Amino acid sequence: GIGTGFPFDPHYVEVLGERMHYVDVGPRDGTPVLFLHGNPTSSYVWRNIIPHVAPTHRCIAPDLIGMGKSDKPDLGYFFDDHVRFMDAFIEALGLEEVVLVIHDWGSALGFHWAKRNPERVKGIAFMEFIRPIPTWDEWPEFARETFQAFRTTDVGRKLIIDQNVFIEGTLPMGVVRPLTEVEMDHYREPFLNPVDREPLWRFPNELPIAGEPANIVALVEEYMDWLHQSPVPKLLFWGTPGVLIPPAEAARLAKSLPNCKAVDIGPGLNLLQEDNPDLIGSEIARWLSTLEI
Ligand SMILES: [Cl-]
Repeated sequence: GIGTGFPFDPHYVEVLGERMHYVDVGPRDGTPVLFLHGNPTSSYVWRNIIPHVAPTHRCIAPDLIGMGKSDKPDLGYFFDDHVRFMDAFIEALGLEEVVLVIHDWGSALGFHWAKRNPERVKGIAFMEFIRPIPTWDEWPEFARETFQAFRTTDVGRKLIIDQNVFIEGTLPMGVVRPLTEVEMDHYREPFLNPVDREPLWRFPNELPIAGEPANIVALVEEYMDWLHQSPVPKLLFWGTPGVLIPPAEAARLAKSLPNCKAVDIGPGLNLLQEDNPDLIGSEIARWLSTLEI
């Protein structure tokens, strides 16, 4: 049974006038491993991966501003807002060198930070990550109509904010196995107050699809170009059929990105951590040792 509990003491740090919650376990010395979640999750999504890494490495898993147990100010929650809070979170923890383990919008944060701080990144493990989607054809057919509807103001906000469809519908449809009721309640908990669902709606409207929004496309293109030229060790997890990363794209990146190891997790959609956490956690732990310190 994939574990449903969240046995991590809460930690908080002041970041630009707000508090961010984070997991912090494992030994204090050595290179820390920074786990970055995306939409509509929290550090909860890493709960069954962290235990594989924490014996040998510090594990830091923040909740993005507006999400999880972090503070939820009255922001637009643009990607830019997440960048500012995460930059300040990393500095507030005094993090020097890090290994990144990143997913969905957390991977946009992680790659963008790595591009700007390349000397401080000792490895990146990533999965179902944000890349430019050049045409709506390159978005999975089964979720095309709904994400197109999410990317409207009136219909999209009614779906995501008023009716909480990204939590109640999109999130379970991002996992091959059924999420249990205990798991759904952990994911529901940050968003019981409808006004707090703003990040859940802004995030899909930030996705770089068919050239829009132009500012996000540009940013993502820039860090994908950095990633293609960087020698940083890379570990890419992928599933079948995937959502953001179909198997063919994973196979292409395994050869185009330098020093990149790709791992097939089996059946998977977006939240690969919920379908095969033991493989993801085991492989991260073993790969960390191959980085050799
Ligand atoms: Cl999204």
